[PDB]
Amino acid sequence: SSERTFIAVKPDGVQRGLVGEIIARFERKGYKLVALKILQPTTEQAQGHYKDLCSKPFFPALVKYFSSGPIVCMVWEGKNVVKSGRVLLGATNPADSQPGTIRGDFAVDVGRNVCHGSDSVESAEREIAFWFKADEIASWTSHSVSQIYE
Amino acid sequence: ERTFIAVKPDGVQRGLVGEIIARFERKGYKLVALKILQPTTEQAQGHYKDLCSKPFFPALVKYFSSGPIVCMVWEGKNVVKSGRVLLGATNPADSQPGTIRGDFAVDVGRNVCHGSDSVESAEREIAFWFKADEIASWTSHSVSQIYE
Amino acid sequence: SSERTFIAVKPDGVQRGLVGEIIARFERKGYKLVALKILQPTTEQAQGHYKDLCSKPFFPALVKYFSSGPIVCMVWEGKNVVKSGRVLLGATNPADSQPGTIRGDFAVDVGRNVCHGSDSVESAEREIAFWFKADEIASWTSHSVSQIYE
Amino acid sequence: SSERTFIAVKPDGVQRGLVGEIIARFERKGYKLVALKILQPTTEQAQGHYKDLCSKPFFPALVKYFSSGPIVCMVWEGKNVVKSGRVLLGATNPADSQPGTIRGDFAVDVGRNVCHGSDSVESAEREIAFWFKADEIASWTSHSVSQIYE
Amino acid sequence: ERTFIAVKPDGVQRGLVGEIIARFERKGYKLVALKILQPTTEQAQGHYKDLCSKPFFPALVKYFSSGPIVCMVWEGKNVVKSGRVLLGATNPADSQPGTIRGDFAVDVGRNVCHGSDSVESAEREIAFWFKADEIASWTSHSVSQIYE
Ligand SMILES: Nc1ncnc2c1ncn2[C@@H]1O[C@H](COP(=O)(O)O)[C@@H](O)[C@H]1O
Ligand SMILES: Nc1ncnc2c1ncn2[C@@H]1O[C@H](COP(=O)(O)O)[C@@H](O)[C@H]1O
Ligand SMILES: Nc1ncnc2c1ncn2[C@@H]1O[C@H](COP(=O)(O)O)[C@@H](O)[C@H]1O
Ligand SMILES: Nc1ncnc2c1ncn2[C@@H]1O[C@H](COP(=O)(O)O)[C@@H](O)[C@H]1O
Ligand SMILES: Nc1ncnc2c1ncn2[C@@H]1O[C@H](COP(=O)(O)O)[C@@H](O)[C@H]1O
Repeated sequence: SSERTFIAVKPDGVQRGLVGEIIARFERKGYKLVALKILQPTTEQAQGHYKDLCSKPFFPALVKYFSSGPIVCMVWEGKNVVKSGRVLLGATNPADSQPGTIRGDFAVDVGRNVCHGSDSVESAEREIAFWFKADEIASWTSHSVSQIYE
Repeated sequence: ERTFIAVKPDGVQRGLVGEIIARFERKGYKLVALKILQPTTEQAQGHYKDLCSKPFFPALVKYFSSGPIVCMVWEGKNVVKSGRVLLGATNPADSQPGTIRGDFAVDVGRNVCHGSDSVESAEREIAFWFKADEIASWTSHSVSQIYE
Repeated sequence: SSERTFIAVKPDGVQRGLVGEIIARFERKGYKLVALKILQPTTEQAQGHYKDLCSKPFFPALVKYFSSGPIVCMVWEGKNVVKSGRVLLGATNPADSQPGTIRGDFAVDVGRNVCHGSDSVESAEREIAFWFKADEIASWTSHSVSQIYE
Repeated sequence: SSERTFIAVKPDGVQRGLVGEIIARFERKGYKLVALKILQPTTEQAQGHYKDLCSKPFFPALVKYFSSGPIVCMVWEGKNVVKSGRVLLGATNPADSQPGTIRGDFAVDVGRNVCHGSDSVESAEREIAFWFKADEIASWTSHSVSQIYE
Repeated sequence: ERTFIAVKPDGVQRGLVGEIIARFERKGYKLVALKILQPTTEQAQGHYKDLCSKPFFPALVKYFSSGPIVCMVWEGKNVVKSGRVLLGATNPADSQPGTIRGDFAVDVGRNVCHGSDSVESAEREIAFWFKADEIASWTSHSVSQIYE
């Protein structure tokens, strides 16, 4: 329940006006917003974010797109956020995603797949650590914590 | 790629035209043809040519012709496959919440909407329903946010 | 009572994927769809429709705007649809528009004001004669009439 | 003009899961997110922000409240965002608020009134300077600007 | 304060119950009682006491007893006045979008829902429709988020 995950609205998501929608679905799922900001990534911020993918053929086109406009970074906290965050976002390739998920409802191409979520806790610690200073992460208690968790 | 999508008479009656169009809009697809009309007997029959041997066929044809449908064409990369996924499984009883039939329907006989099963059936229903006259050619300002 | 009105989502409304949102609003209200099409207006159509105001300084830009891409035209039928239709759209200038109306929720610029409604009965017969083949207007009965009207 | 406004989800807004809904209304309206932040104000930030109200009797409860947990600060850019942002939000006192506005749909008590928007372009510049480093402010062009502004 | 809200027979037929309940929840008010019954004629007459003078009175009474309604009772500071602001003007033609009658209704004879005029009318409508032990006593875990 101390578990955190990192979520990003990619440039296509911000451009397309989906930021509110993505945040509302995490809110209503019962997860806690703990960090939040908007920036345009430099390409080195890009390369470092996608380290897991540096060896892939699509890596430069991805780094090029990710660094091309403002993204919104966010940190979410809760029992199982990482796994659920990924469930909420739907398959990485939209073509595989079910209606009801972010990509399922909103995306068509894996190059414009709207949003990003850490694939594991560990990646999450890394991506949280990479984008936010520890001074940037608020610490609070949801008044509904006990309506949501046992 | 293009697909034919229709809201059947039960969907028009139940005020779901706007909802189904919003989900195609919000998915990134591009609307290109549009109209509302009560099909004749003939039009129903001819529309469903591929199910003439089925036993539910005449109930089907009479139902499709009892009121307005709304026909549409949507244009996009994979619209046909993706249009069917949006609508949900044909028999609502197998449809997942999140889909049109999943949120909105109970009975395969009142399953709210129709979508072309393949590109060949798509080009045929489009041409069955629309004159070239009526199909708009335009470029969405958002193409580069949706496709690579 | 009557009565029919003409609604068009204009090129900015069509580009911003607001077509369904507008239709749903007239549906939830209880009104009846009777005609529907998507077309790019020719410059001459635009002028025919904005005819009453050929002598406006803004008219040439309107005309140019209104025919720069596809609009969605509609006909709605029911007691007091003309007035009640203008109410759903909100005031012509989006700055005077209350939230909850179409323009209130979606527009900023008169001139990029998302949608048009007939200003009166007379105007609605003029607009519906203009844009629609009268032998292509559905006539059907809503299974819910006695739920919507006394 | 293109003006900027500062909007702030207060602590009750955050606790009630209303951050997404609010952001989404500014998006659908056509305005542009330019800075975003989640932090718990200090007792000193709270006075700073509400400085021109220090004399009113509720100020101490206000200030305590405002600093009782996290807020979400934002900056929005667009022609009229200040006038419009107040309109979207609704009367400061929710009892005077109309359904359709944030306070109208969501709030009951002026002391728990969900969110805050600059009362003027003058005050927006004070609020924006106060909460955001000028480099916390993205600079970017929406792909839709021509659809929203004529 | 408490008020009485009823979704009328047109509101129920048209599936607006949830919509209506959700608008009260999101505002912050606390649901305290709830039932579906078809009103008897006597019950309709009784509820509509004050309006016995009106030429529309027999229509209303026939109508309000023609199907099930949904009765509710809501609690919170200022619910009586705010309940009615959420409903919209009594005549939908005067209603603004954003309100229940503004978004959903066209005709005053089918104005979807009812809310109490005043605290005395609410206290009256609540004893008429509800027995005292149909009325739950609880405390929202959010009471502090809504009231100072
Ligand atoms: N052009 C492309 N071809 C194939 N896969 C891609 C392409 N662009 C991006 N990807 C995917 O982008 C994902 C990167 O993580 P995420 O930020 O979750 O989208 C990878 O898992 C890739 O499969
Ligand atoms: N009464 C029925 N019993 C069984 N299947 C039906 C019945 N009515 C319609 N169908 C189905 O209707 C579908 C036709 O395509 P669509 O235009 O999507 O409805 C077929 O896949 C049939 O299985
Ligand atoms: N540049 C402009 N300046 C002022 N008013 C405009 C401008 N462009 C369009 N309009 C308005 O557009 C309206 C036309 O109505 P509609 O069919 O609803 O778009 C008129 O009432 C004008 O006031
Ligand atoms: N207890 C209270 N009584 C009256 N007004 C209040 C009270 N608490 C807060 N306010 C209002 O809070 C407003 C502050 O502006 P805003 O940041 O827009 O909420 C003031 O104008 C006051 O009207
Ligand atoms: N001509 C009419 N036909 C039916 N109902 C009417 C008519 N004129 C007014 N009403 C209203 O029907 C309403 C029903 O009350 P309410 O509980 O607010 O729905 C009354 O408040 C009357 O004002």
